[PDB]
Amino acid sequence: TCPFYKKIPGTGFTVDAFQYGVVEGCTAYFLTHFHSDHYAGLSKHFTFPVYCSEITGNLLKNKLHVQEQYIHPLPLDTECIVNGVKVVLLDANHCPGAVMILFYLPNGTVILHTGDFRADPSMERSLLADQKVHMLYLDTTYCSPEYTFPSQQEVIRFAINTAFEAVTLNPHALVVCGTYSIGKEKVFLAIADVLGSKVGMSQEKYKTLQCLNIPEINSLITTDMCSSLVHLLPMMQINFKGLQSHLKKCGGKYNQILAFRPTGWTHSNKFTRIADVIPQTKGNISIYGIPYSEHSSYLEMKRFVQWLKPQKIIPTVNVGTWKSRSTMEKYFREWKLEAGY
Ligand SMILES: CC(=O)Nc1ccccc1O
Ligand code: NI
Repeated sequence: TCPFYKKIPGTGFTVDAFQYGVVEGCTAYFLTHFHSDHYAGLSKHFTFPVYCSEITGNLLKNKLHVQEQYIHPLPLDTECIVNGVKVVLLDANHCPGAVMILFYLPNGTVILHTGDFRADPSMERSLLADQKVHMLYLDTTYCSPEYTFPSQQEVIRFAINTAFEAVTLNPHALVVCGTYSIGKEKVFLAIADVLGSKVGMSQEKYKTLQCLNIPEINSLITTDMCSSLVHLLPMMQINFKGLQSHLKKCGGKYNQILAFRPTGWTHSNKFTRIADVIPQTKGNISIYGIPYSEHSSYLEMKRFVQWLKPQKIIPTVNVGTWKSRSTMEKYFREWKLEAGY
């Protein structure tokens, strides 16, 4: 059965609710982004209207094989009427195609659903600037002050500089980057750009990237592994065994691997700085874990919410334990009381 925090009251709408069968009363199913925990249940035999971004629509059609008649793409930053209700989609600063949804209810209530997002000050000058928001459905992934990590720009600077140094010292080094979903494409794109190379990958991953409306994409990626000195592999293969195996397949072209595992937050963030990060090394293989986040830090989340000043907050992540629920509710009260409300 579909939980309360995935339903929008006073409407026939649900958000990211595809794993519960036919939801009684739902006339339109919104999908915030193409990550598996959110699309769970969608498949080629789905027969209800799905509302989403153009990029998400491309992935539904080509990867999940949802029929074209049921896919309803909407432009960003544009007032649209859906089943008699005004809605707006806003960029979520998450993965490609990810959106937040503003719902203008018939009774005068205004609801913002963030989907998954990485809060940014630029959101303070979107269409959010105008009007009051009564209810906020919030991505609370990292809602605790221990969750710190650098800017995406800082992390990419580290990756580019590390890769360029290694390959300039040894022109026979291969660079490998792990992936298991869409998002974080800047990691491999920025490294390949500094090395003067296209990014090589499987047919399956190439298909996925071809759905994302990235400018000049044909100039940046390839299925010809031999032509490329930056390769993408499934995240599960980014370990000494998997990388040794991959090096064997390259036909004596390379004699060293430098690999990157983009993660979210890890406990090594509580001790180390990005500048001081070191790899795990065995022989001619080195692996860097880099903290490239597509979710808000605690401080980014706090700033956004204190600016928006919602009357009510409904968390959408870490909802399963009493301890998590109590901790989040305490921070929301601090933030409110502190802002002067
Ligand atoms: C806690 C709540 O419901 N809302 C709120 C309102 C103003 C500032 C911060 C806040 O968190
Ligand atoms: Ni996500």
